[PDB]
Amino acid sequence: QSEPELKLESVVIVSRHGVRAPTKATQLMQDVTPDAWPTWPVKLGWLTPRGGELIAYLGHYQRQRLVADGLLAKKGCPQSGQVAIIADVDERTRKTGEAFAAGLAPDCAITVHTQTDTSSPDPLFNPLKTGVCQLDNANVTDAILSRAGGSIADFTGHRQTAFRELERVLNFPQSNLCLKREKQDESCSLTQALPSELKVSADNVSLTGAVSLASMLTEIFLLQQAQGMPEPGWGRITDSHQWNTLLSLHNAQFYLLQRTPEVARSRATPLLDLIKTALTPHPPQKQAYGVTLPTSVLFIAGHDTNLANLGGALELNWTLPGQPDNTPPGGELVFERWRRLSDNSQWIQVSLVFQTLQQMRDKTPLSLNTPPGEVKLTLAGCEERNAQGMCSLAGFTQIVNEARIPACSL
Ligand SMILES: [Hg+2]
Ligand SMILES: [Hg+2]
Ligand SMILES: [Hg+2]
Ligand SMILES: [Hg+2]
Ligand SMILES: [Hg+2]
Repeated sequence: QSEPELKLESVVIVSRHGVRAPTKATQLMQDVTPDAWPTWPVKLGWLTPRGGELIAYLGHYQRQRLVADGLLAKKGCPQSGQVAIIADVDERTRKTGEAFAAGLAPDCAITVHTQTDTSSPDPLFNPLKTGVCQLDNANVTDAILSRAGGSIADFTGHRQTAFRELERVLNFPQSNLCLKREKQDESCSLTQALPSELKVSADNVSLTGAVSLASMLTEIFLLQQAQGMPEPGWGRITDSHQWNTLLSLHNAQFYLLQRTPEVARSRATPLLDLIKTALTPHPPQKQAYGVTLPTSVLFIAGHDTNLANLGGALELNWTLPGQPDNTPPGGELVFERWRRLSDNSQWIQVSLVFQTLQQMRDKTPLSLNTPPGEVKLTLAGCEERNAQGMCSLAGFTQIVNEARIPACSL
């Protein structure tokens, strides 16, 4: 046989919460569709049992995968301080932490660590909102518009095919918003009825109108699907190409508001710092959250905004075959440090682990034989690499230090 030349030494998983009920149910939503939105089992913005199971599946799998890689024992509960789990203060992220622990080491008491004050935002998951740092308005306004080809109108103008597909699913033409149209001289259109304006403040960036509404509407259609509801979008979404076209509006909003470096770098700094420290070898010690780092496996329950920010900041671009959502619920940005046995040099690998939309629809159990999707990522800013295509620890450390915004560190 041929022995392993690389040995997995540390794992850091930044995961998006699991499938949850549509965070909202506004009046605008019922005005763009004559149909009735299907009710969910849990409260809005809360993780659903199905969501928790799906996450637990990923956990079962990572346990198997890490065992095969020898970082985790095949049996029993991992050693005290071998696996750490951190979660944003939200209900949905906290439960994603539990769901993942339960699947990684069932019956084992792995606590999920969060900010002590759960009624207040955790700066780790967004240093802007809690005033840790601010965005430079003018620079951010030009960066975002620049990414939009100069104007939001042109941006949307290039995605009308998708907007029309959405309108088709909503039967928007016979909607209240369209029917009570004050300018029924022109044809009905989401982008026209709801003009999208770019709003930039010190702690926040938003895109009103159809851009943000479609992002939310299309995602919900995805959530219904992943939740196994009878007929997502009222049985009007019948093929893969329609799923991709719809969710593209969702990815578009994030490409602009969450991946733009001028937003991503500041919003991703706290996590970059944590990830780097966790991936770098040094003397273990109770640190932020009462956790001990380094260790072996660190799992962080966050949001789609976080993975998108990290992608933007680290210049990591990906498309997930079989999954129309760029950063889907359960999706995991995985960082791994491998040590080359030859000279004991340190290396790091980044990938995106996700469940295809179908794997969520049929709630298919994962394991080495039936794995979730996976896309090995390349750091576009990394020069020093190994035969495996990974970035050196020094390269990655450099990429992190140059991308982070000192002013936004915790
Ligand atoms: Hg804790
Ligand atoms: Hg540490
Ligand atoms: Hg660590
Ligand atoms: Hg770790
Ligand atoms: Hg999403």
